[PDB]
Amino acid sequence: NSLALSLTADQMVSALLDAEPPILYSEYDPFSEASMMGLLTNLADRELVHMINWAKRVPGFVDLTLHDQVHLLECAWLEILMIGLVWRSMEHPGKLLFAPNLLLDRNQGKCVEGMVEIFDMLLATSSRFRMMNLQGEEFVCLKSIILLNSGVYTFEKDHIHRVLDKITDTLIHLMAKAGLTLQQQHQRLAQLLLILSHIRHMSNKGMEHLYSMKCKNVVPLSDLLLEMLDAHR
Amino acid sequence: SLALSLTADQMVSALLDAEPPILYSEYDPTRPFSEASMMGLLTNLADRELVHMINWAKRVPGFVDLTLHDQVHLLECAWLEILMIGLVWRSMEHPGKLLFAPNLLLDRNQGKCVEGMVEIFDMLLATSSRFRMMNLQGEEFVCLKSIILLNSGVYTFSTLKSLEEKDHIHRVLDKITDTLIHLMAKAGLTLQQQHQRLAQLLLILSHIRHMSNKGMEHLYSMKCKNVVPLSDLLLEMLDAHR
Amino acid sequence: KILHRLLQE
Amino acid sequence: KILHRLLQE
Ligand SMILES: CCCCOC(=O)c1ccc(O)cc1
Ligand SMILES: CCCCOC(=O)c1ccc(O)cc1
Repeated sequence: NSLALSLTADQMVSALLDAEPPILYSEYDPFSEASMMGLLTNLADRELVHMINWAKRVPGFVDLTLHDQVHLLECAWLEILMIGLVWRSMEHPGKLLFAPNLLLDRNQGKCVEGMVEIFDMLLATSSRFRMMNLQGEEFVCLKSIILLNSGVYTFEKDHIHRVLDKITDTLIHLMAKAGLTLQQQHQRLAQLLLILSHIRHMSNKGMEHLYSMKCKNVVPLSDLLLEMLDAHR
Repeated sequence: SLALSLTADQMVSALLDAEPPILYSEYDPTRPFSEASMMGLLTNLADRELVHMINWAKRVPGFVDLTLHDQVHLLECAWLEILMIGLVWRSMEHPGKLLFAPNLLLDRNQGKCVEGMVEIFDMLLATSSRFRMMNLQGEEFVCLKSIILLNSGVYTFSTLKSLEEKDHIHRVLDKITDTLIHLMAKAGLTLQQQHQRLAQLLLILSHIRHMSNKGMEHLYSMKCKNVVPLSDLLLEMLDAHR
Repeated sequence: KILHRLLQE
Repeated sequence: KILHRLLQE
């Protein structure tokens, strides 16, 4: 039996809030394809180390076997980087806040080949979140849902599904707590979950881009990032 | 619009009424099959299904409210997800098998025929199993399929004008959510259960998006290999995704 | 586009 | 794999 399931909504929220990884910085050098992609993959690689340690703190995650933990992170890592990026960029309409000192716009996406398309998707998701007034507490639930959900069908399973339900309960809890009517609660739940489909889409496209970028042997990729990428076959 | 004026029961009715038919393939158990014929059966079938899908889309509440360019976009984005969810729905009562057509039931084994089609097969079977585990109802299925059509391209669309197009879709989407909840409430689910099941259903859409993306790349691969025949409509859909 | 056509007809 | 080691560290 997993401790995750015994937690109350408030304990779930606090656990997730407390597990949050930090906002990392990029280089303090005040844009080519090589230079931009170099910064992004460097940043990604550093964020991945934090994400792996963040995931271990999502309730229910460590109760899984190591092999299942690897499977879920392998499936979800880019989605998780992306939703985090989108969340960070939410208060910056028209910009992607990769780091506090790397706040980019559509125009710079044109510099990397096949990047402006992904950029435009990221920006629209960010705008969507902003217009929905997405809250930090809702954000952390959504992010953990991605971690547990994305690889779950390419599979215990019940456990993951019970924990997923627990996070659903937690989301509704927050929406009730914010004073939303019943109908507003279920409509908002649906709206947020449907965005996860778009995040999957963006991850799939980003993965293709990363692969071509790997093949073009343009920027070096860490052995970690290469292993995470290779997992998507 | 009539769309936003529909009760939950009327919405279910509309969607059920609009269901396309189940088509037959050209499979012949006596004929020998290659990689390029088995796959040819599937693409021939998909092409024929697309024509019915287009006409089904027109009968989804709200959809013809949209500009022609926006209808085109939504279908270009969603077509393979919609084909895939229908396949998974048909295959629900056949564990371990995909019912591409009543005369074309396939095994994982037979799915190895095409180069790398195995992974996609497994994903579809996992989804089917998931539908079985949840005991997905036909009424819930038609709601999800219409959600895919309306949702999947909604964030990849000019002016503050073309923004109101996106806003009508969100209103219709909310209405379908209401319909799902109503169905669950009538099935006797508690409120906690309603919300949990709604989430479970919507999270499956993420896996369907994933399968569609994977299939889209296998499709592009097949194109270039030019060994398996692809129809002009299918080719154009493919291109919409680049 | 075939699709655009079929959507009209 | 590196992930295995990091998940354990
Ligand atoms: C492959 C196109 C860019 C995809 O996004 C990233 O590379 C990225 C890196 C760090 C993040 O926090 C988010 C996204
Ligand atoms: C790229 C093809 C992946 C497998 O799915 C199909 O070919 C297909 C054809 C007709 C359907 O109704 C569903 C799937």
